Amino acid sequence: FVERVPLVPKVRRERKNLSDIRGPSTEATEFTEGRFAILALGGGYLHWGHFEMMRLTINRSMDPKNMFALWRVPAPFKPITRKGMGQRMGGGKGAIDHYVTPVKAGRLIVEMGGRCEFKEVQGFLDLVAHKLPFPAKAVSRETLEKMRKDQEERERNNQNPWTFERIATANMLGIRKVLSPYDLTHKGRYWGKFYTPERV
Amino acid sequence: KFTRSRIPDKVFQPSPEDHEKYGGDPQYPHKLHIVTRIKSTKRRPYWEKDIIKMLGLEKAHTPQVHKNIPSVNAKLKVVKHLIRIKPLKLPQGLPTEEDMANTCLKSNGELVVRWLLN
Amino acid sequence: TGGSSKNLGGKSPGKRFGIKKMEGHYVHAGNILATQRHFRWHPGAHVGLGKNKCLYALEEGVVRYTKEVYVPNPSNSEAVDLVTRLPQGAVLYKTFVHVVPAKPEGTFKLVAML
RNA sequence: GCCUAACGAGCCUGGUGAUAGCUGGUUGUCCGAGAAAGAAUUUUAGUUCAACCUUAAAAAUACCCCAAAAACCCUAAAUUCCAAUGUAUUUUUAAGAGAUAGUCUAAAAAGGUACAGCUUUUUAGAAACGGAUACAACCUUGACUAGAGAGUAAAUCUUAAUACUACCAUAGUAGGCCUAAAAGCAGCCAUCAAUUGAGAAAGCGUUAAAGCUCAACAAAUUCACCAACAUAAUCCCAAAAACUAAUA
RNA sequence: CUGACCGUGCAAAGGUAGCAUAAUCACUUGUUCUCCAAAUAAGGACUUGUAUGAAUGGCCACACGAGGGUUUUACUGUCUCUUACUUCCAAUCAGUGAAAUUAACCUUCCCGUGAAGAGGCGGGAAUAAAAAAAUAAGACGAGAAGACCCUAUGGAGCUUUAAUUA
RNA sequence: UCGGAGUACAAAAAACCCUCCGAGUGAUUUUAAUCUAGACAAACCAGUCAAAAUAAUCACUUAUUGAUCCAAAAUUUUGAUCAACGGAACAAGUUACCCUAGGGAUAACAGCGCAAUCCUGUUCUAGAGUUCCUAUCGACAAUAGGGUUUACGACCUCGAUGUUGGAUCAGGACACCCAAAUGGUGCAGCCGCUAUUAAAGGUUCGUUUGUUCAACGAUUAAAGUCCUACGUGAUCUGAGUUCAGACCGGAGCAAUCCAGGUCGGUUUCUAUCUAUUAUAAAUUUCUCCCAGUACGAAAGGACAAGAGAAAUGGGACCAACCU
Ligand SMILES: [Mg+2]
Ligand SMILES: [Mg+2]
Ligand SMILES: [Mg+2]
Ligand SMILES: [Mg+2]
Ligand SMILES: [Mg+2]
Ligand SMILES: [Mg+2]
Ligand SMILES: [Mg+2]
Ligand SMILES: [Mg+2]
Ligand SMILES: [Mg+2]
Ligand SMILES: [Mg+2]
Ligand SMILES: [Mg+2]
Ligand SMILES: [Mg+2]
Ligand SMILES: [Mg+2]
Ligand SMILES: [Mg+2]
Ligand SMILES: [Mg+2]
Ligand SMILES: [Mg+2]
Ligand SMILES: [Mg+2]
Ligand SMILES: [Mg+2]
Ligand SMILES: [Mg+2]
Ligand SMILES: [Mg+2]
Ligand SMILES: [Mg+2]
Ligand SMILES: [Mg+2]
Ligand SMILES: [Mg+2]
Ligand SMILES: [Mg+2]
Ligand SMILES: [Mg+2]
Ligand SMILES: [Mg+2]
Ligand SMILES: [Mg+2]
Ligand SMILES: [Mg+2]
Ligand SMILES: [Mg+2]
Ligand SMILES: [Mg+2]
Ligand SMILES: [Mg+2]
Ligand SMILES: [Mg+2]
Ligand SMILES: [Mg+2]
Ligand SMILES: [Mg+2]
Ligand SMILES: [Mg+2]
Ligand SMILES: [Mg+2]
Ligand SMILES: [Mg+2]
Ligand SMILES: [Mg+2]
Ligand SMILES: [Mg+2]
Ligand SMILES: [Mg+2]
Ligand SMILES: [Mg+2]
Ligand SMILES: [Mg+2]
Ligand SMILES: [Mg+2]
Ligand SMILES: [Mg+2]
Ligand SMILES: [Mg+2]
Ligand SMILES: [Mg+2]
Ligand SMILES: [Mg+2]
Ligand SMILES: [Mg+2]
Ligand SMILES: [Mg+2]
Ligand SMILES: [Mg+2]
Ligand SMILES: [Mg+2]
Ligand SMILES: [Mg+2]
Ligand SMILES: [Mg+2]
Ligand SMILES: [Mg+2]
Ligand SMILES: [Mg+2]
Ligand SMILES: [Mg+2]
Ligand SMILES: [Mg+2]
Ligand SMILES: [Mg+2]
Ligand SMILES: [Mg+2]
Ligand SMILES: [Mg+2]
Ligand SMILES: [Mg+2]
Ligand SMILES: [Mg+2]
Ligand SMILES: [Mg+2]
Ligand SMILES: [Mg+2]
Repeated sequence: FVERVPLVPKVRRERKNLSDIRGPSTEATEFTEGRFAILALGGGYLHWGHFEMMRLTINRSMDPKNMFALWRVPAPFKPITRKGMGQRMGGGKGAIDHYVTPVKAGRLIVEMGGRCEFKEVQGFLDLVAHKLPFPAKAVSRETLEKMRKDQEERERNNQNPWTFERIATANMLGIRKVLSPYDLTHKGRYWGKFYTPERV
Repeated sequence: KFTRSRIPDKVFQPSPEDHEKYGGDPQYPHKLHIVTRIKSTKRRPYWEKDIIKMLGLEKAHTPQVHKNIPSVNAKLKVVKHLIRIKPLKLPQGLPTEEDMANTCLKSNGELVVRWLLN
Repeated sequence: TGGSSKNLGGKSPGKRFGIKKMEGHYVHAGNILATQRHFRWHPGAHVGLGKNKCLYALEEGVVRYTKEVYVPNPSNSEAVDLVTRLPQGAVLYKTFVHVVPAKPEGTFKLVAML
């Protein structure tokens, strides 16, 4: 059970970094113990109500003898602020309404190990995936590695001489004037919070 | 913010087939550039406008000649997306005094020293 | 609606701390080299230290920057202990500024031949 | 209230060209060069300084700028600083003002509702008589005067979405355990062993039975599977179009 | 359940006689009865009004209000739901003859756009030319340099413990 | 006003009624001096280091501070919550009795933007539904839309875009309240409850409130939800808000004041321009039957077909009646 509010509640309202939802993920990219997971195909903010859903659902859906689950995501640490209704702009920052975990595209939310075949987990994982803020998928190691090998196969099979990398890095057509500084790294595959898998 | 950017060296390392493709001679690099300005300096940052004032590229579609030394090459690199660059060729060799009046520059990027006899 | 924001006095001008002269700059005796609130750069050869931790040039010369070994004054205790607890292989390094004298010290002129 | 068709203080003539950091106006032609907000301020509808700039003058280097160099835990785009080099610009001296109530577009962030044709800074751009029909900010281009000449630039608007099929079903045994009953199929345990082939059972079903199908042979043929998303108020919004060859 | 009583605190005294949901902050269309087929109205009661209340007067009552409210009788074109007819205007003929207003107008409709509501722009529609009579949807119609709001180191009147004081 | 962090990641600079911590001085001893190169910083004023030549420290240490003039002082110097902190030698309330200059540089109305709130859908099945997820619903959640609400922005208008509710006349949407065809039912029939398709036509009269809303009486086949400058004031009405008078609570010492009640209170236009100034070719009830039959154990009880009557809405017309 994850706790609605942190045990040591943050006293000081923090600026909201959009940057921590933005682009590829570093942490929690690889499996540890389990065969299965729910993979995040966009960035997004996970608050308490979601944890509730994934928890009750995935607990009641699984055979406790043959299966076990694990959190790959922390319990929510980031304060979110509101102002009351009917507030004029200004006067200060508001007060703390919420707690959320930032989630970057390419991270595993839940890790399910067990002696089941991927068909079961995929059966009921697709529900919890379908119900998350970002677009999300139900995957295993074989699936993941397959789609990644395909993902670089596309980049070596690409028939048109022009890829986003080549242009953005060579600053051709002064394109760097329209692009962001984070655009060199994302290579134009991520845009804002969204992620496009077909972008080479 | 917006910035002066950079070009990483890999860009400027030519592949073997680029010689065959642009018809450059693999053994000997070429002496002079003919640089024409294709695009406008408006809507572009001030430092590019500067580079184009130094190169003498002031008005579009007029050719200029420049040395292939690294110093000029640097500036060209900064504005490389506004310009057209072609190697200058001298089939008849270098122009002498007598030929000064008869010089002509063809769109091949080719200088002809003896032009329109009689 | 009460709009009180409880925070006060964020506002100060900046102090323009930073490096005044750059490596290979010519300098006259008395120029301030850099000015910092904590030691970022320490004074090296021919660079004097002001009570506010300013670095000024003592000679006429060329300013040079350097990474050198740091051996704290045995009178200053904190630094002595910091030096003490290090593992036996490691030495401390810091950045220093220097002036490299240009003018020769003097000249011998022939005043009178008696 | 009323004091001669306007009384919170009469009317007239003086002071009186009262005084308006506030509106409103400011008259011939043609050429040069040309500006966007850092400070203080009963200041934020205003002034006065700096910076940019204009008009004269004196000079010497100015932008660009490779190594080298600028912090300590983690820390991107990038700055600062300098020869060579490409160019002609820059600094000082003497005079001057206006301006100091900005908009949007890209980028980095804040605040707000990861809302505004929203507000607040920092770095860039712009304000075509050509395109985006229309158009302030996006894109192509920078500029004069004549031609009943030419070459080009940005650009005209295209992109898609489907089916599920046989045939068949006995065995210990309603396995134990519980339980009103508990019979695969309320839950715990076991997962065994006949047949050639049929799970001590995946569905529904029954009070419990009973009964329907799935998995197993037998007969065949095989081709797939990753499916989709209601509407607004005067009256739809060029007309049309599969095709004579386009780096037009 | 309440509190005649009880304790302690503070005051210069601790709101009484009345009257009361009121021409009495709010709750609030308080509660209930009478009044009507039905009433947030009216009247009568209850009533802490926590912000009534006794010469800044409190309470009843004649007689009087072009004061405010409510019921009834009666009366009727107020209205169901309009009608007929006369007179002034009215329209045609003859005299005389003003007013605000007005960049120029050769002065359409739709849907988009746009300083964000178009007769003028864009894409479409429609379309001989002029009179007279009507109706008021538009011309952000006409009248008054908005009496609201805010801002001038603009005014004025009023009041006092504003500051200077004859 | 003054200083440390962040915002502002690596030279400097850098905003907010941005996020967070501090200072308007203590504690000592060692009394921390003159005079002059070169500098940082800087609109200015103020701020900073400092060689040579003569003979302060700790408290994150950085902030601990006020300019002229005028006063007092002695030999030379001290004087401020001048804290609105670049400092006026010393001045408060009110104004709905108000006045002028201006501003759409800035509010209230309306429009526009956005869609937090509000409003229609779908996607997911835990659950309700005795058993049964989806007849009727449905927590935690996903994704689209609509633009009427309360807000939020301040973009057009302050040399006027006159603002609530009615009256009259309505144009439009469909997210159907009736009428018309149908699917599903936990539908026997009668009622129902849900869903799909359909905008030619309808969508009442009263008592109390200024009231839209709401309650309540009586009915209807129904007595829709909305938009149109919360339609419509050069057509009408001002009860209400919203000026001047006045009371009553209250707040102020007062003047005056309270999106608190109460009584009272001027509604102006002769139409220049655009627009516009009559074709028709029905809609709905309720009866009468059927048949008290089909349907159900009975109690209750149909449509479809076919004859009648009305009513409303179009178009007319006076023999009678009534004016
Ligand atoms: Mg999702
Ligand atoms: Mg700071
Ligand atoms: Mg500052
Ligand atoms: Mg008079
Ligand atoms: Mg004057
Ligand atoms: Mg002052
Ligand atoms: Mg002013
Ligand atoms: Mg240089
Ligand atoms: Mg402004
Ligand atoms: Mg100004
Ligand atoms: Mg837009
Ligand atoms: Mg700029
Ligand atoms: Mg055009
Ligand atoms: Mg030209
Ligand atoms: Mg059996
Ligand atoms: Mg077997
Ligand atoms: Mg009493
Ligand atoms: Mg009251
Ligand atoms: Mg009292
Ligand atoms: Mg008295
Ligand atoms: Mg009294
Ligand atoms: Mg009497
Ligand atoms: Mg009288
Ligand atoms: Mg009377
Ligand atoms: Mg006449
Ligand atoms: Mg016309
Ligand atoms: Mg628009
Ligand atoms: Mg329009
Ligand atoms: Mg007439
Ligand atoms: Mg009209
Ligand atoms: Mg007009
Ligand atoms: Mg109007
Ligand atoms: Mg005005
Ligand atoms: Mg004033
Ligand atoms: Mg004044
Ligand atoms: Mg010394
Ligand atoms: Mg003093
Ligand atoms: Mg001040
Ligand atoms: Mg000040
Ligand atoms: Mg200052
Ligand atoms: Mg009054
Ligand atoms: Mg006025
Ligand atoms: Mg405005
Ligand atoms: Mg209006
Ligand atoms: Mg508004
Ligand atoms: Mg408007
Ligand atoms: Mg929306
Ligand atoms: Mg909003
Ligand atoms: Mg603004
Ligand atoms: Mg106005
Ligand atoms: Mg006007
Ligand atoms: Mg209508
Ligand atoms: Mg429908
Ligand atoms: Mg209708
Ligand atoms: Mg209205
Ligand atoms: Mg009205
Ligand atoms: Mg009107
Ligand atoms: Mg009173
Ligand atoms: Mg009267
Ligand atoms: Mg009144
Ligand atoms: Mg009128
Ligand atoms: Mg007419
Ligand atoms: Mg008329
Ligand atoms: Mg009729």
